[PDB]
Parts: sequence; structure tokens; C-alpha cells
Amino acid sequence: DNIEAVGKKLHEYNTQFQEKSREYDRLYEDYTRTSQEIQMKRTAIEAFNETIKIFEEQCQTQERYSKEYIEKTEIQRIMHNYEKLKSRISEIVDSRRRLEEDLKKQAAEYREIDKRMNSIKPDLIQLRKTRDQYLMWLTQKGVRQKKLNEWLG
Amino acid sequence: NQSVVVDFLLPTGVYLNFPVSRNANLSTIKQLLWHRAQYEPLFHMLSGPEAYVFTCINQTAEQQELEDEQRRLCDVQPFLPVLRLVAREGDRVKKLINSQISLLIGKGLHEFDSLCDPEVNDFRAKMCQFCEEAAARRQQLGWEAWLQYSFPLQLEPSAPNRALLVNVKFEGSEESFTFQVSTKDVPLALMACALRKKATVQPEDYTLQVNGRHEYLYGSYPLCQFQYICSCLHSGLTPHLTMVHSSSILAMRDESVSLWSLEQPFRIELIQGSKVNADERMKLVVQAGLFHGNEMLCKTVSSSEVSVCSEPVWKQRLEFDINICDLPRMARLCFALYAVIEDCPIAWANLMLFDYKDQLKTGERCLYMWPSVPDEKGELLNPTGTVRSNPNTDSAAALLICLPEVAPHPVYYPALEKILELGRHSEEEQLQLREILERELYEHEKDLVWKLRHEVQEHFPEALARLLLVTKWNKHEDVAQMLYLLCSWPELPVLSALELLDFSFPDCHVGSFAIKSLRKLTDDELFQYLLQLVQVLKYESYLDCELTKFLLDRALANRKIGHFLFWHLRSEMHVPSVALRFGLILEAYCRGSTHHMKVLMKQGEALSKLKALNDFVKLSSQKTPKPQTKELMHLCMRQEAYLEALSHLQSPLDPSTLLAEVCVEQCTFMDSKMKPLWIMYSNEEAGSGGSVGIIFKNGDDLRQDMLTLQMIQLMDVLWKQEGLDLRMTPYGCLPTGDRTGLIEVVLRSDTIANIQLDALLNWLKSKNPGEALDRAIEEFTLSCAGYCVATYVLGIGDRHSDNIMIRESGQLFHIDFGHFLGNFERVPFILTYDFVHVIQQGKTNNSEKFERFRGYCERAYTILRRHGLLFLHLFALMRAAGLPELSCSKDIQYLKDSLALGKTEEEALKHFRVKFNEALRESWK
Ligand SMILES: Cc1ccn2nc([C@H](C)Nc3ncnc4[nH]cc(-c5cc(O)cc(NS(C)(=O)=O)c5)c34)n(-c3ccccc3)c(=O)c12
Repeated sequence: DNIEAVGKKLHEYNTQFQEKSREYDRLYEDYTRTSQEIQMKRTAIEAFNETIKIFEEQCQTQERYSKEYIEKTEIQRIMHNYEKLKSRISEIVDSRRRLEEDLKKQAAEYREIDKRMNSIKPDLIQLRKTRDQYLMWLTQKGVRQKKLNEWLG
Repeated sequence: NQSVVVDFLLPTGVYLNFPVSRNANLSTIKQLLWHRAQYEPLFHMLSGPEAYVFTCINQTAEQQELEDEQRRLCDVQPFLPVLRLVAREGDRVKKLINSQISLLIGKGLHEFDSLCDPEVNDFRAKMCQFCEEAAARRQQLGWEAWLQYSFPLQLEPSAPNRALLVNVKFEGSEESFTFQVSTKDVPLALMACALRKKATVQPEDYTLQVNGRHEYLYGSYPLCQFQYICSCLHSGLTPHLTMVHSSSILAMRDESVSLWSLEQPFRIELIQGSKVNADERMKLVVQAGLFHGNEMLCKTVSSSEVSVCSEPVWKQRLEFDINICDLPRMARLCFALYAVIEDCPIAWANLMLFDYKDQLKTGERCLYMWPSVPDEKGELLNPTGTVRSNPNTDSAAALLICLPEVAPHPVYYPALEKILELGRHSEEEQLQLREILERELYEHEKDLVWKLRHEVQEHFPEALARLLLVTKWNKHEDVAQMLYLLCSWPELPVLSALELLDFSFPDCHVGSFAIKSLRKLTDDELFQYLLQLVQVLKYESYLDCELTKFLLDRALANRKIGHFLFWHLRSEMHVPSVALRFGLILEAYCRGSTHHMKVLMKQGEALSKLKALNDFVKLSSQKTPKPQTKELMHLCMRQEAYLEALSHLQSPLDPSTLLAEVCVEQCTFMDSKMKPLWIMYSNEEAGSGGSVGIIFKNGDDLRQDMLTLQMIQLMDVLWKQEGLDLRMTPYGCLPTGDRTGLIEVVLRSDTIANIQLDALLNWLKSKNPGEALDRAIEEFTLSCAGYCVATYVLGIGDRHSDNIMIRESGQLFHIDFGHFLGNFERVPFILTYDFVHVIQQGKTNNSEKFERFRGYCERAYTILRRHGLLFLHLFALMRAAGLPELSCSKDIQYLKDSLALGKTEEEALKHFRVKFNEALRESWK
């Protein structure tokens, strides 16, 4: 209630605000970074869809182009070549599946970052206001700008 | 490692998998393919290799026919190393362009299709046709016209009669002709003499090029108004030019219910939330309110408290204190989701109540919400924020609402027809309005202006902005009256139009009036405001708008404007809130700019290699010391794919500069925090500027640095416009990407920190020996004045020896503008004793010189003050950019005070002197 006592509390409350701000700022970096990574993942998954579409048009062609042809030992080479094709698709399916699993895991991280932000906001906003209420109180009491400066930070 | 196993799908259904080198270009890979395919089945059925084209899925997730087979596989950068042979035939001119566009703008065009949005598709249809037509028109027209499009004149302001020599040559010819001309000779007159000397050892078939640059000398202007000549005169150096024939330029050129009946209060149904991440002890509220620009149309109604959970259900009608007939065209519903006890803004979203075809929206909408940032304002809602949904539709929170069915037939906002129909019908007072206008208005004052709104149009045409705000936009009768006046309002000057582009004025009709008044802009002037205009696009409601068209009209008429339009838009494509808007403008731009695409393509890959080059250097700085890191940089640069990509491009900082041959030896990096790169080019044909440099900085944001430089360049132009050259160094600075840009190097320069190891004064002596030194001191004095005033007005702090920099010419300049507008209180005006010492030529007292310098500072400050409203307006629009130190009215307030606009001219100029003088006092201690 004395000026030095309120000014001390203004120092503490300012330090708590600047640090709380620093925390939120770090989380907001993670929020943004995670948002860029997930967009990247969702479009790399599109890239997996589009590749696999290309491999299944190939399979379609292999059947239509082979059936009409194959009435005329070449058979064994064609069919094994097709089996080798079909085999590669399964690698590309498996790899797509792995990414989907990362994107699911990173979606849960995004989810959690945003939750951790939303429980800091009340503290952060309450500390801004308190800091400001002590500032105005002292400005009213006549406390000189030099003294207010040295309490802040 | 070097080689990579690539999957090849042949069109017979056959499949090959063999290793090839990441270096190998596609043509080479076909040969290896054909050589291996011959020992697989069905080879006899394949046509020749040239009958087919490789196809891949690129990094943007789209198919791409790989027509240029001189490209290395590492450059093509397919998603998975998978190549399909398909047939050449098709409109593959459209296929090629569409592909390059997706790679170029960052976003894949399919992402626009995916949205299944009429507005997007309509925008794309209209804008792409419009741009394509412009481009096809350009091709037909004269080569003069084309030269004007492609290399518009770079003139000195005021846009003096001595005479000095000039070297001219011809294209494909060793020999050249030195001869005398004057400052005041027009350029065609010059062509006459070299063309006469040709017949010794037809005037309009040629123009003049500046050797080793795409800068051209033509038109009705005298020599000294051109930048190159003006620059050459001041340095004393001889010009160097080439005559070039029309042919050579041509070769370049080639390669029904009326809305006002529904008197029913506005209401919406709140259904569900989605993907909410809130504190489980708290309980959720949704606050909602209608807005038109800044202003609440009605009292903001609120929800009940449902328990905090991921998928909260409300099922609540929220009725509003406004009937559906009273809603204006740009009415904007705004939501904020809060967490409350028994304090926390979670997230927000805004919604245009009418759509792009003027239709009042009906039925369910799922608004994917944006997270709320805690800040000084901390308002209930965020009505300034974008109206587009969050593109992270997978993981972002959301709100399902329903706009009810209001009438059986659909309903549109009334046509301009019936606005004039409604708006037609309706010295004691003049003294009060004079007082109110000629000098955020008050209840009292607002009511007067509205009564005398016709007198405002008649006698106070500049006070349109004041009147728009005083209109009650929550009553349709008023809105009709104001718009009626607006349609017959006289054209306002540029300065006023810029104010009208601010968020405060969202009505489509106001924006149209603004752009209408900006059409008188010259390209040179438009360029000074391009950054601001671009940021104002973030305030727009719909995609198709007068501003987007305006910017596209100018980009298509002028290739330099097109260039910076491109990079301004491109450098924000990482930002979710503008990716879509900007993406669509960039596509439209490209389609009308196929020539420039080729240039912009090359630049983006220089930029892409530099990113990778910086990431290597950064990651190596941790491991090794600098000299070895400097050489491990050089090896990575000397790789063929890098070197080709970093060499022979037009500079993004100035497209007339050719970065030709990279000088790997002279390249390096500074060991600061972001570890920026210093890249040196030696381009042929240029002389004293036959070396040029660029800095590639990655990890910091460069926008505030650019804004600041843009503003200093503007001052220099305003000063140069009244005969004061203060010898500034408005060096280039361009954001190109996500926390990435380029900065133009200023050679023959050092930092005061280094120079101080008569300290400044000796350095200049050793750089300007003998009778040169006088110039260096005058160069120093003129520039000290300019940067003293500039930095005082912009309120730039954190100045020191490490960020003030001196040229061997004498010119002083500042770098690295981290903070401005008095951000870490009023920044005093500042004189260093060091700079007072140099200005006084080393004397304790040199009264005569020092007064000239005080005059320069006073002339400076006075001129800017004449254009003070320009800086407020340009700064007010920059709030759109979301720079933390330019967020509100107080940041703008700084400028009013710094230029003392509230004071009279002589009053202000007395305060400058007292500020000036105490800086002279304070300089000793
Ligand atoms: C290797 C390397 C990488 C980066 N730098 N930067 C510098 C100095 C600080 N800056 C410049 N030097 C010359 N010409 C210039 N043109 C524009 C700038 C400019 C403008 C800015 O706003 C910010 C920054 N710096 S940054 C990119 O943020 O690091 C630079 C600039 N010097 C340097 C040059 C001469 C003497 C001592 C130091 C480097 O050697 C250097």
C-alpha cells in the first residue's frame, strides 16, 4: 500500500508477464511450424495418391494391352514383369501408410500445442491487466517516470 | 549418394527399375531407358524415343509433362523417382504453362480446383481470360510499345547545362565511338551521330542500351534525366552504350423479391463446435456481433455456457437488434469462441452475410476458426480479420451455424438502379461545418455533417472520408442517400484516395471511387505505393475486386511493376490467411506474362539453391571453423546444378541488372545469428559496376527493413523533387519468401565500427586523397543531414557503429532498421561528435559549413512536412501487414508528432531547432 511496496509488486508482476509472454511466443512458434509441416504432409499424401493412381493406370494398361496381345515363353516375361510392377506398388502403399501415421501423430501434437496455448492466455491476460493496474495506480500517486522505468524489467 | 533408382512405366504396361545419376538430364535418361527397354518385352511396339514425353508427380502433388528434357532430374525434383512415358500430342502449351505456374507460385493449381468454390473458379475464369487477352494484345503492337512495356524508362526525379563525352558502339562489333554531347541533348539526337560515324568509318530503327544492363535510353527526355547518365556525371565516369536494331528488339519480343421488404430481425442458429482444445474445468461461450468495417451495426448478443469439451453443442438462436432490410452490402458477421470460469479468447471467425454475386446467404456454413492472439486491444471480437476460412480444415477448430431461410425465392442486395431511386428524393450552419471539417468525430458533430452532407459534396469534396464514417450503415435509407451522393462525387486527388483504401471504408462503392482516383497514377509514382496497395488486399471481402483488377491492369502494362507485384505476393504464400487470395492473383499474372515467367522461374531456383546453400553453411558452422566452412561452401557452389542455377539470371532486386558470372572465390557468409550469405557476380559489359553483390538472408523477417527503406527512398524522391539531392543510398531490399529475402550490397563501403580501428576523417582522406577530399566531405554532409532527418521522423532507435555505414565516396547510410516509430518512447534527434567533426573538416569551430548543414536538415524536415499526410496514409494502410511495431493508431501518432502536423509550419520549425540544438549540446556529453 506504500509506494515502494506497490512498486516492488509492479516489478515482480512485470517479470512474470514478460516470462509468460516468452513462453506463449515459444508455443506460438511451434503452433505455426506444426501448421506448415502438416500442410506439407497432407500434400505429400496427395503426392502419394497421385503416384499410386499412375501405377494403377499402368496396371489397367498391362491387362488390356496384354490380353489382346498374348494369344501370339514371352508370356512368362510379361507376367513376371507385371508381378514386379504390382510388387513395387505395395512398397509405395506401405510408405504412404507410414506418412498417414506421422500426420495423425503430428495432428495430436498440433491439438496439444493449441490446448497448452489456451490455458496460458488467461494467465497472460490477467498479468497484463494487473501490471497495468499497478502502473496506473503509481502514475496517479505522482510517481516519477524514472522510478517506473527501473521497476519495469 | 550420387545415383538413384528410378521407376519407369512404359506405355505397353511394361515396368523397369534401374539406377541413374541425379545430375543426368532427362534427354540422357531416355537414352539409358531405351537401351535397357530393348531387352524387356514389347519393345518392338514402342515408337521412337522422341514420340514420347516423361511425366512425373512433382513436389506440389500434380502431374507434369516434362517437355524441357535439358533439365537435370535433381532440378525436376519429382516426388518419388517415378517416370511415365506418355504421348506428346495435346494442347501442351496450356499443359506446360499450367505446370510452371504451380511450381512458381508455390501452391498447386489443383488446390484451387479441390475447393469446389464458385467464387474461386469464377475469379480464375475471368482474370485468366482478361490477362491472356492483354498479353495477346501486347504481342501485336509495335516494338517501341514493347520496349516501353519491358524496359520502362528509369528517370531521375523532376520527372543545369554542362557537357561531357560518351562512348557508343554497335551490336556485334569490337570498335566503338567516343564523342561529345551535352546534358540537354535528347536521345534520338545522340543516335544521329553514331549512325553518321558508321557511314564514315535510319535514326529511328534503333534505340540505346546501357552496356551489360537491360536499361534503355529512349523517348522525348534529355540525357541528364536518365539515371545512368546522371549517375555517370556525378561519378565523372564516361557512359557506355550500344545501338540495337528494331529486329534485335523484335527477336527479344518473340523469344425476385426486393430485399427492403424483409422487415424481420436478423438471426442465426448456432449448432456445434468442433476440434476445440480448451481447459476442461472451464465452460465455453460463443460471442457474436455484426460489423461494417470498424463499426458495430448492433448490440452483440451471446450464447449460453456449455461445458468445455471437444465437440460442444448449443442449438441456440441468436437474434440481433437489426432487421434484414437494414443490412449493408458488406455486412460481416463475426464470431469469437471463449473459455470462461464457472477471460480466455480461444478463436475467431468472420463471415460475409452476402456472397460475391450479391446474394444473401442461406443455410448451414462451417467456419473453420483462427486462433486468437492475446494483445493490447483484446476486443470482444476481431472484425478486422480476414473473412476466408482457415485452410487447415483437418486439424483446426470449427463452428457449424445456419442462416435461416428468409423468403421462398432467393434475395440479392438491390442493384445500383434502385439505390439512386431511393437516394434521389432527400451562413450560420456553414460556420460550424467549416470548423468541424477544416482543421474520430463526436455524437454532436456527426449529426451536423449528416444534415449538411450535400454541402460537404459541394464545398468540402476532400471531406468524403469524414462523411462516410458519419453515415449510419445500420439503416438502409441512410446508406442509399450516401451512395447517391458518392456516385456524383468529384474525382479526389491520389492523396485522398489512399485514405479511402483503409479498412474503415469497406463498401464496394467506396473502393471503386478510390481506384477510380488512383488511375491517374504514373508508373513511377504507383511503384512508391505498391507495397501498401498489396497489403490492403488483406482487407478485401471478395476475391474479384477493383483493387485486384487495378493491380493486374498495371502489372500487365508495365513489366517492372509486374515484377515487384509478383515478389510482394509470392513472399507471403506461406501465410495461410492470404495463400489462396495471392495464389489466384499470381496465376492470373503469370498467364499474361509468359516472357517474365521465364525470368521469374530462373530467380526462384537461384533462390531455392541459396536456401539450401545457407542451410548447409548454418549446419557446418556448428561442426567446423570459418575458413574451412568458407571452402565447403565453394565446393557446393561449384557443383554443376548449383552453379548453372546461381549464374545468369536477372536480379530480383532490380530486373535490369544481370547477375551473370558468379565469383565463387569472392562469395562468403557473415557469422551473425542468421548466417547471411554474400554472393558476388562479375557481369560482362558493365564497367565500374562490373561487380555486383546480393545478400541472401534466411531466418529473419525483412519486411520492416523494406518498409523503412521504401520510406527513405520516398523521402529522397520528395527531396529530389525540389532540387535537394541529399546523396542517400536507397539500396534494394526484397522479401522473396518465408523469413527469406535479398539485400543489395553497397560495395566500396565499411561500418563505422571497423573504420574506428580524426578516425573517420583519415579514412576519407585515404579514400579521397588531394583535391578529392572536398567532395567526400560534401557527400558526407548531405547524407548525414538526410539520415539524421529520416531516422528522426521514422523514429528509428538502436543506432550504433555496427549499423551505420560509410562509402568511400563520402556518403553515410544506415542498415538493419530493427526498430522504428520509437519502439525499443520519443527518439531524440541525434548528432554524433564524430559526424560534426567531419562536417567541420576537422576544425573545433567551423561556423560556415555547420550552418549549411543545419539548413540542409531544416530544408529536409520542411519538405517531408509538406507531404506529411502521404506518410500517415501509407503508414495507416501498412497496419494490414501485422508488423508488431506498426499495429495501431499510436504507432501512426508518432509520425504526426515527429512531423508536428498539429502545429503550424513556423511553430514546428522552431521545435525542430530546439530538438536540433539540444542534440548539438548533447553531442559533447
Ligand atoms: C558476409 C556478409 C553477410 C552479410 N553481410 N553484411 C554486411 C554489412 C553488415 N551490411 C552490408 N554491407 C554491404 N552492403 C550492404 N547492403 C545492404 C546491407 C545490409 C542491409 C541490412 O538492412 C542488413 C544487412 N545485414 S544482414 C544481411 O542483416 O547481415 C546488410 C549491406 N557485411 C559487411 C560489409 C562490409 C563491411 C563489414 C561487413 C558483410 O560482410 C556481410
